[PDB]
Amino acid sequence: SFTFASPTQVFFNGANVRQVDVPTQTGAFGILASHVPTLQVLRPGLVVVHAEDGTTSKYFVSSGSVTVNADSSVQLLAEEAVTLDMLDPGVAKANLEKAQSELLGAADEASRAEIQIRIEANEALVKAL
Amino acid sequence: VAYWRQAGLSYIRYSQICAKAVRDALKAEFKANAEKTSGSNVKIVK
Amino acid sequence: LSKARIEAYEKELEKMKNIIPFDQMTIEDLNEVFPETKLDKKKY
Amino acid sequence: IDTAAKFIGAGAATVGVAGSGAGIGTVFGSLIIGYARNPSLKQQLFSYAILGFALSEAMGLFCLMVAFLILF
Amino acid sequence: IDTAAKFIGAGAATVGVAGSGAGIGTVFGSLIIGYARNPSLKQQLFSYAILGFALSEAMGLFCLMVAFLILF
Amino acid sequence: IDTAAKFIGAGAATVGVAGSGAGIGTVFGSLIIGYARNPSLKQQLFSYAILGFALSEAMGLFCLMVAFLILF
Amino acid sequence: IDTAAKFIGAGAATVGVAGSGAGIGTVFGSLIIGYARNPSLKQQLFSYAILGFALSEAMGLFCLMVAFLILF
Amino acid sequence: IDTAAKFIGAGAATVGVAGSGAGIGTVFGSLIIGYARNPSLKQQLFSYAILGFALSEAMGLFCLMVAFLILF
Amino acid sequence: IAPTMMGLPIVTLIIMFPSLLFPTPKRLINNRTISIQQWLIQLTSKQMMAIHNQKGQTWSLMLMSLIMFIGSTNILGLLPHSFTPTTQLSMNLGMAIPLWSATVFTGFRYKTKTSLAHFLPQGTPALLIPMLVIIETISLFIQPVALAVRLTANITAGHLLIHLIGGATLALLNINTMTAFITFTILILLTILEFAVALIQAYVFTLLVSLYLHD
Amino acid sequence: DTSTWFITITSMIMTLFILFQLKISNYSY
Amino acid sequence: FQFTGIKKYFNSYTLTGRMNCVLATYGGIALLVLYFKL
Amino acid sequence: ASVVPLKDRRLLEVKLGEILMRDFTPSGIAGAFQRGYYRYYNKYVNVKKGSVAGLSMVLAAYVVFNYCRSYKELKHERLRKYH
Repeated sequence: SFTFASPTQVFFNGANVRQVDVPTQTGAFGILASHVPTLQVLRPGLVVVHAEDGTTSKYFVSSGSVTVNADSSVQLLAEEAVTLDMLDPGVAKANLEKAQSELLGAADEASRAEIQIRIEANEALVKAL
Repeated sequence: VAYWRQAGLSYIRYSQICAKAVRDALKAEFKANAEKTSGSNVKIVK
Repeated sequence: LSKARIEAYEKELEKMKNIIPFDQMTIEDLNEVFPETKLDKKKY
Repeated sequence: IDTAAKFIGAGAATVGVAGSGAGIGTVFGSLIIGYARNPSLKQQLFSYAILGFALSEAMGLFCLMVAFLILF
Repeated sequence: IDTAAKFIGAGAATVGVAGSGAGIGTVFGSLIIGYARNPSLKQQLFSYAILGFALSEAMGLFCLMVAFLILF
Repeated sequence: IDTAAKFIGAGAATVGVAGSGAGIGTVFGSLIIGYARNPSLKQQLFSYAILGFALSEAMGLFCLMVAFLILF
Repeated sequence: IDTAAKFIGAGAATVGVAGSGAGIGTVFGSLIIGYARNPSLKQQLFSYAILGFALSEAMGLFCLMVAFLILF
Repeated sequence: IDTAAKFIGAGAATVGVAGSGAGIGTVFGSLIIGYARNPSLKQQLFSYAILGFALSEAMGLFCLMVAFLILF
Repeated sequence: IAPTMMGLPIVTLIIMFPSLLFPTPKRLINNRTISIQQWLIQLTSKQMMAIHNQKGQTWSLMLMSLIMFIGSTNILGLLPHSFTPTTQLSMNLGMAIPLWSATVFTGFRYKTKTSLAHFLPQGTPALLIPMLVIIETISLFIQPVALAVRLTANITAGHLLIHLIGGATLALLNINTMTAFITFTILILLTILEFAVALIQAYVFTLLVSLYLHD
Repeated sequence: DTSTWFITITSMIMTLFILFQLKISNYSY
Repeated sequence: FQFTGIKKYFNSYTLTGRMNCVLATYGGIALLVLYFKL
Repeated sequence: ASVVPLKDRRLLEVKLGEILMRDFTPSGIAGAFQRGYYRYYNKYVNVKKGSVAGLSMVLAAYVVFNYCRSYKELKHERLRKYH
């Protein structure tokens, strides 16, 4: 029972994929259809959905929530979840290098942390692409 | 707690920044959908 | 001038097509269409 | 006199084999934690735990073979 | 006397391999929790686990080499 | 009788490597779980693991050097 | 016989350096697992890691110095 | 012979400091992971680490005093 | 009661032998037996060059030869009566010191002041600074001996264990079930003894880490 | 058995290093 | 004529690689110490 | 003299583990070592996969050379022929 959907598009509703990996804020986690119930905050990265069948899916997602209850119902909510093909690897590298260049530009600690979020998202994008 | 959290950045701002990065990562072919998802219509009354 | 350049390009294309020969060529022979560089070049 | 030496060595040697007991304990405890996180006994968790316990007990039995060489 | 010293020294030296057994147990246990948190077994999760097992087995055999030298 | 004392002392000094094995096992075991939690191994996540191995194996080789000095 | 006891006491004394290796391995592995969560290596994290490593190594070398004093 | 007994006992007694070193390493490493989890470092996180380090050092110093009593 | 003997025959012929095991053809397409060697070389070179990412990558073209040589010498020792050159402490001692000296002198050749400043871990408690400095310099001086021993001791110990268990099997004229069990233990150990390649990886990776730290 | 002497074992390894690096320099990706 | 094959690499990395003189000195000193024992 | 050893090594390489290299490549593809793993006189060596006959021959030669070297140290059990 996998509930994966963006605010605009729906990927999986009650799907028995039984295996989902999420880029959590603290790190990475793996759902195994029996994983301990927990609430996990998403991090810039890609959700590699592994269905019960041998086929798998790879979607790069924005921040969000990984809500796996005591049961198998997992409600994965990603703000901007798209497949890797829609993205551009060249634009990915360009954005990463520009963000690295502008990291020191933001004198404010909060603003530099925001640009650090940007560079982290671009690095995860580069690794995914 | 991270570099962004407990330093003046709300988690909603974190989500906005990463979502904008993902939208910019999209090619111009899918940029229309990203613009559609991007909501700047709501303004502020104070 | 463009016709002369076109003749040169056609000659080069014919030479490339004919010089392919067997795939089991020499490493130095492959430099005709794909040579290496000097030192401090192959970064990866 | 050499029999006394063999007795002392066998006494000292066998402790090394028992020190591996903590290793299998750590293996089984980490198995506890892993099964607590993602409960699936047929998964590679049990196989990895068995392999770790087997390696630790192999170290212990190799130390015990050294002890037997001391005895003989 | 000298043979007794050989036996007791070997019996002592072989007890030092217990720490390597504890180390291999610890690393192979941590393998299972790493696998439970991230199902990427064929990756560096198991690669570095094998590396650590080899390193600790080296630390143990390079200890028991002294016992082998003492016995002979 | 001094040769016998050197033998038993070297045998006893050899057992001081067990802590080195426990330390290397613990550090590499924590390395695997650290990589499992955060897939950024190529960084300090593995550099400090190598550094900890280098700085922890020092005790074992020091103890074995002492054992060799006693033996010879 | 006194020199024989000096040899055996030096051999048994350096065993205490083992705990230093285990402690250093533990502290460095803990540094690994902590950095796995908080990417703040260039902070008080590595500072306290170095502090603990220095304390453990100092204890081990103090035991080694005691062993040397026994030897001489 | 009595001085020989004192030497061998002092060599054997001083090894108790190894556990103090291992405990010190564990204390500092757990302090590392605790600060990694929560940034309240200047709070009692450091105080509890100091408390553990002091008690481990006290145990090691008591073992050292026992070794001194054996020597003298 | 059989005395173990890591004898010293005419070393040069044995040591040079692993070199002849790798042919280098000057052809665009290799001989499907050097090809696997080339693929392994590329795969290991990527791993070794990933960390450096500096002008020190020139050293990688020699570290590849180093790892190939150590692996070939140690893997050939698993043969029945092969004499491991790395069993003797002489050659590994003659390998550890020059390369560590090369690393430290390369560090002292460029940005020398900061190279010596690597002893400072960016501050650290000043009350324990002298203790930390003496500890780290003693560790740095230990490092070559550590690198040599961590190869020599276990390379010798593998052969020592093989000899011991083989002599136990040969002397075991008793119940054949025990002999079969000990032979199974022998084969399991020899499969584990094939992990000497991991020892090559550890040696070369430690050398790479030292070089990267100092350069 | 135990390693002693240490004269010619450590001398042939440098020549073998030269041979190995010359051989692998011909290897290319 | 195998020298020219790796001549550039030789002086390229031995600027510090060719410190085998330290190894030779250590080996000679160790041999002298052992001969004194011998 | 050494020219003969070099020619023998080249012939061994061509026979097992073998532009103009196209002939050498076809010779390696044919795999005369693969046909007879134990030379033409015999049938084959025990290993029957991977076209590893030449490497097996080289390793066997090295093993027998080391056995000849080690025969000096080792000693038999009985003067009478073994069972």
